[PDB]
Amino acid sequence: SMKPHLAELRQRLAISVLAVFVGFIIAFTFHNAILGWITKPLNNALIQVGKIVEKREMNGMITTHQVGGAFFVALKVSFFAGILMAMPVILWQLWLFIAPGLYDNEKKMVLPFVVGGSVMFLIGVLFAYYVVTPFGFQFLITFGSFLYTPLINIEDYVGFFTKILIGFGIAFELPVVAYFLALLGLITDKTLKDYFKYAIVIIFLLAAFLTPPDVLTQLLMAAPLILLYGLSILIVHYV
Amino acid sequence: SMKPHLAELRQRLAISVLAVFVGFIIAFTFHNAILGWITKPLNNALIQVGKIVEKREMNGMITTHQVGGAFFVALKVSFFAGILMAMPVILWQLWLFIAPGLYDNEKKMVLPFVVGGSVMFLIGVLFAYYVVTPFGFQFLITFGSFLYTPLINIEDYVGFFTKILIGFGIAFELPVVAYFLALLGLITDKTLKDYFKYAIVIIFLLAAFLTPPDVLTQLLMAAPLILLYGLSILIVHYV
Amino acid sequence: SMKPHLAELRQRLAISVLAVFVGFIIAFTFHNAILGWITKPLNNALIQVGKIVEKREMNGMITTHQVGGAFFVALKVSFFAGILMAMPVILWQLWLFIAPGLYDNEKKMVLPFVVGGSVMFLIGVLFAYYVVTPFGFQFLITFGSFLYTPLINIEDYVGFFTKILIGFGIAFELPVVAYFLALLGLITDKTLKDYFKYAIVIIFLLAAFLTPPDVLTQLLMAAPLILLYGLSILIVHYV
Amino acid sequence: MFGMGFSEILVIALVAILFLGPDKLPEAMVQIAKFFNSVRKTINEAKS
Amino acid sequence: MFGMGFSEILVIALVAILFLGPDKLPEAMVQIAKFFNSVRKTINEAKS
Amino acid sequence: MFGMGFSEILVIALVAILFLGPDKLPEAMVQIAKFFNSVRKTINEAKS
Amino acid sequence: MQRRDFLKYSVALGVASAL
Amino acid sequence: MQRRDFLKYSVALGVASAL
Amino acid sequence: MQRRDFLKYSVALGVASAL
Repeated sequence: SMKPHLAELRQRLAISVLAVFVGFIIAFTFHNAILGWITKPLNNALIQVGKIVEKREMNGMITTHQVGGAFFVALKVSFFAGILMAMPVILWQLWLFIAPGLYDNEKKMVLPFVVGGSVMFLIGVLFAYYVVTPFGFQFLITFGSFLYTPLINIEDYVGFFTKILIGFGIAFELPVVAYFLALLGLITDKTLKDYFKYAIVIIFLLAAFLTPPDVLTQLLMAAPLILLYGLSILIVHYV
Repeated sequence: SMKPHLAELRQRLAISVLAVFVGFIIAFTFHNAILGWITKPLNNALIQVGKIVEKREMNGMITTHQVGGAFFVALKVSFFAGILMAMPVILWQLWLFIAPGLYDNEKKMVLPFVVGGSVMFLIGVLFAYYVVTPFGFQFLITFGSFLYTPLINIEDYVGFFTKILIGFGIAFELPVVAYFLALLGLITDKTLKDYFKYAIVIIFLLAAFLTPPDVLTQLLMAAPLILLYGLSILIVHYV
Repeated sequence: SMKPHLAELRQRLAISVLAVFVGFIIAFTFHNAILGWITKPLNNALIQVGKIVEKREMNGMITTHQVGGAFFVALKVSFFAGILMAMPVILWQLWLFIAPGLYDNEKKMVLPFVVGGSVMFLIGVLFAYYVVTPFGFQFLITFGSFLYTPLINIEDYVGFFTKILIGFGIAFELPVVAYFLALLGLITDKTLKDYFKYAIVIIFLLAAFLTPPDVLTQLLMAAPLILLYGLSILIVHYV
Repeated sequence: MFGMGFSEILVIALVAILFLGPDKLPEAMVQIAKFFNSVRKTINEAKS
Repeated sequence: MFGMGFSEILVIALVAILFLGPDKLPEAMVQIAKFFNSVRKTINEAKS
Repeated sequence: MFGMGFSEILVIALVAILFLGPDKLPEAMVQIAKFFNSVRKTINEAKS
Repeated sequence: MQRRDFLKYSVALGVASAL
Repeated sequence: MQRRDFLKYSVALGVASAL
Repeated sequence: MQRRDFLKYSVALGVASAL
């Protein structure tokens, strides 16, 4: 009975996987450019911190602590770029599969929501790379400058960088999702101050999911979510 | 029916959380002093090993391999110090909650036991920092001196140091707990050589809990526990 | 009722554990030789890559990022070497426990299979160390040579090296297991292309087990398994 | 459990007791159990 | 789960849908369930 | 399982077979099962 | 089986895979 | 419900969360 | 109980420990 619907999954998953593979090939063809784009803020921060250190006194750099770390980082970056490039095809096939399973009154909600979420995620990623990362990296490297030497390894740096970028994209999508929901009389200020009690528990659950089993990381991830919820409160209050 | 008791747990957990937060604030105000106290044995060991290497031939230091590693280490140290300074309030509230849940014959045991355990934990931590760490760090760094270069990173060193301190505190509390129990006719030598069979299994389960899934770490954690149990046998033998 | 069999398992496990302990003692007595044998490819690759870098322009080496990293690596190497040396005794006791539980028609298969598997694992480990590692390490270090500095830490290098060696041993044993099975009319070419559908799922399960929760590691572990399966098809086709 | 530790479970429980409190803790647990039972009912229906 | 993440489960499910497909997926799941039921029967027999 | 591997399970089983032995293995497992059943009885009593 | 039921069951099984 | 039962049940559910 | 059944039960319990 699931036969007429498992074939559609098979074909759409095949198309999405082919798109991901083509994107991986394209990204690995240009992995040097992507790696330079990723590590440019790190190099700029290291040079500025070196300037500060030479000013105070009157070295640190990007290293690789694993033998196959460089190749693995290149493969990871190419995989991420291929997934990002295949997001059009992946989401198109996903919607084409879900479309004949949704009522004729939810599509009109999903389409503008998806479009706005994608646009705001792009805006957030750009803001993180160009306005936040240059200052945050400088502050973090300067913090441990008079005590430790910044021998930053690429393998952890890529993960940290993509985590920051995706986190800022989501932190830009949620305060616009709140506005979109508040437009059509769905969520109001009172409705957002009464489900706060469960909201904080859900926030801590999400932080536990998205962070290692360390409690400190969980709190460090839950605080920004709490601030985003607070902002959402005023956003729905002024809607 | 759980209502009259869930209010008390809520209130005491609120007081404990507030105490932990105040301790974190006070500790992060002085994170440099605590970080220097933590890193003093490492710097001393590195300087001594450098002296040995220069003597033989006739470098290594504390580094940071993550961009936000220094800030995260400072936050982790401040959080640990805040927990430690809030432990008085935490245990006060915990006992006040558990006190009207214990018979009038277990308080007389729990109070001196808790007090002596705290004192012996402090003594063990001091002994580890001042008598064990200076020699152990020197031996460990000198071990890989003619093969590798000790570029020691703070992120792993903080966890290693805290684990050593806590483990030595516990290894000082268990052989005093054994004496305390042996005073009150509770456990004797025969009672300690008959439950050894289950004791070693419990020791290995604990080692698996407190160490990564590596087998060698489990064995290296179970061996000192076995030695502590052996010492406990002698202590209860001469009690 | 399991008493007459639990005693035998107890004694054979005691003999195996004693053999492992003796092997660990022997290996730790010579841990410098094993460590040098393991690190010879890494040093040679680093020296060659330094030669290439000095040629292009006209440093990196083996480090330790943990205080007890060298001691832990020595213990890990000694443990692995002791297990390898005890493998004869371990397998002898294992077979002696399993033999009187197997029919008089499976022994005649299991003996040559075990012998050939051991020989081919040895051949594969030798091939990996002497024919694959010198070029693979050079390529991996030279890949990230104009971007990053190869400060390779021994703790991850030991695991990477052991994984490479064991993987090549297994990748040499499977395509001889295929030949052995194909000899006695057991597996033919058609039988190896009709269970491919479940073979790929089993391959991905094995990759998930043997790799961190990263998907990229799973794919990079599944691809060599797929290549080994493809080779096995040709081997059984030419039998 | 997929990068989740026990101490995190304790932090979430502390948050739950602190913010929900005397009431809305039993109610939240009851509704979570109901939702999980509904999910099990759905998977049972699928297996038919 | 012993070095296994959810994303890996999703990748294995992707491969399962892709290669087995419409048919041989119900059969595969049925046989896996039967094998696990047989394993449980064995462990029940052991506990007797 | 919270930083615990399968190999550790095997090591603890090895220790259990070695030190307890023919007897005191069945008894130990029986008592562990009894204690776990008692814990389940307690949680069932709480869920009442 | 209709598509909505498929989505329900797939979501439920995925949730069961995360419990 | 008394306090001792509370400690018993709390410890029980804590153990159940560690199985 | 014979040795083959012992091997079967041990293998089954080990598998159950890996689910």
